[PDB]
Amino acid sequence: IKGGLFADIASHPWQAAIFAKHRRSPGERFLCGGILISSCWILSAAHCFQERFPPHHLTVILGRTYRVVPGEEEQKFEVEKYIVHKEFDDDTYDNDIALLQLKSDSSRCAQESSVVRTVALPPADLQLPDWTECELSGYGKHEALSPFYSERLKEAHVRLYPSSRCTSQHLLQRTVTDNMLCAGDTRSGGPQANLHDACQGDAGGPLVCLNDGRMTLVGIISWGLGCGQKDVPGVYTKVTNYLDWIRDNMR
Amino acid sequence: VAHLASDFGVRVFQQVAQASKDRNVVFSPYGVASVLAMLQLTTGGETQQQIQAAMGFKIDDKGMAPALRHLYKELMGPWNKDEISTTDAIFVQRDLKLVQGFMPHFFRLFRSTVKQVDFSEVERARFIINDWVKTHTKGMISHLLGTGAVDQLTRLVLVNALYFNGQWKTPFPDSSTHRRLFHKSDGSTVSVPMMAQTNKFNYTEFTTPDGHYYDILELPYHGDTLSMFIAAPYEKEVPLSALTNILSAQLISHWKGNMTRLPRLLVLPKFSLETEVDLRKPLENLGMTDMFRQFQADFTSLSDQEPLHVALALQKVKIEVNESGTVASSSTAVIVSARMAPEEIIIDRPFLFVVRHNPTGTVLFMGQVMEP
Repeated sequence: IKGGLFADIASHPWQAAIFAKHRRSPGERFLCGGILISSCWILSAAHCFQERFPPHHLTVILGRTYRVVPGEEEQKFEVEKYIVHKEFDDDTYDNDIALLQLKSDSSRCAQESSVVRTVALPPADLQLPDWTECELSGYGKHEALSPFYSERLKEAHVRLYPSSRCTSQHLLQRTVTDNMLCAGDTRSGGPQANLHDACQGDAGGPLVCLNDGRMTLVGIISWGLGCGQKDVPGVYTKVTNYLDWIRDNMR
Repeated sequence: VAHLASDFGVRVFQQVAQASKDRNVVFSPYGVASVLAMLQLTTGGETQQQIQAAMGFKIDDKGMAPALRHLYKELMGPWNKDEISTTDAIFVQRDLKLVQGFMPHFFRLFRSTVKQVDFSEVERARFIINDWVKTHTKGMISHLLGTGAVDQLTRLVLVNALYFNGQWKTPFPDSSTHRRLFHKSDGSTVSVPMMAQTNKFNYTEFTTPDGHYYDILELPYHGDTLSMFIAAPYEKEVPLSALTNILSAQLISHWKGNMTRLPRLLVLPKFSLETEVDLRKPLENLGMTDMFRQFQADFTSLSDQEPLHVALALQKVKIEVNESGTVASSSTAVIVSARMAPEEIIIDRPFLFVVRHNPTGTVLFMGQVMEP
């Protein structure tokens, strides 16, 4: 998360961390953000899994403020299985969405608390007013060049760019589809100018906006020409285009 | 066919490698072999049979000359954006009596000629030579210190030079180039500039027979025609000349075989290397003693009038790694793009590299990067 400020997981209780076990060494390294939408499921980005780990390599961590300190009330899961979208494009990042099912015994995996809770999926008839402000969360880098990822969860605030401003014209010649969604910081740039944006390691995390007074998942962090540039928005997966899919991939 | 020449030239590289301690070497295994094969025609009896031994073929045998020609053909170059530049040149005395029917036969195989200068008048044997190179290497190589040793009794002298610059299939954004602590072999540490890019790269992990692991990694040049292969050891105490002296043309092919295309954050140091080599010892290490000896050198196929020996033989190479030519972010290239956290791959240890002509597997360049 470029710009914004550090956070508490309790302010973003659907944020999850995804870890992948190393390949020579013992132990996991931080991979991606994730979003708890049902007790036993989490959304994330497809491209997090381009390197197709078997599930057992993956661990999900709900309810944790620091990316590497265990949280006291956190909830840690072995992945049972994961479903990358069949038509995820690994070059345009079209259809960038995945589904991780949490491995548990009892059809009841994570459970609600002051730090772990599911975020509402948007209604299909959702069209939000342009430049609506939304938030986002991540353990990712603070700036594109930072050696390390965040030591702690951050939050950010951005505004949904209108369609006309989400073509590749405004993204340095890069394919943008009806499945993608750009939000960004529409304040004046400097520098200094700490424009709120997500960064390396935030992909898979949520972009949550108010609607009906109800925090509702609108996008999934995906790509950008990051992080935090010259009125160059951050691109997201339009979650509404995938409501049937999501349904149809929980059976 | 072309693996033979490359592998020979690798052997040539090994010899210099072991002599050059922990120092920056760069070298052309093609370059060396493309002139030795030439000089092969111009030799006799055991002097020849010496260099054919080392190389493993007779340029004289069928199809063998055509091959090299046709290789050279490709290198220059409709796709080669003034990126490479070769030259191979042998010089001899102006007024001399060469055998009848040779210098034409020689043109026939190589299509070049053997260059005739006046060594007696030394001042502009030197120029002439340093400006043969100058012309054919697009000025990127001009001087050549080793020509100092040219005197008037100096009568037969051999030169090879190449200047290579990148032009990546996927260039690094200039924006993202930062200074970074490289660690040298001894222990020390230098703040070198290192370009970074988070893309998808062909990688594989290789181990030598002796439990030494390296990260092998392929960074292709535009159209995938040339690739550079970087090869750096896991932990820093591992000697390069552990790999370097089992390096081979079908070793490289072995790497591309095991490669899978994986998303990684690559961090890699810019560098610019220029090595001039005196080939005598290296070539003599391989058992090529006759050519440099006044009494024993057999050059009768071109000679007739005697003696005639190689006083001097040299290679001057220059490779440049950055992102192609001033170009820089079009902006096409950019630092992160898609926002997952990926496995880093950092190159802060000394390593080595190879540049390749993927269609033919011909090994064009080589080197140890001990320090930028």
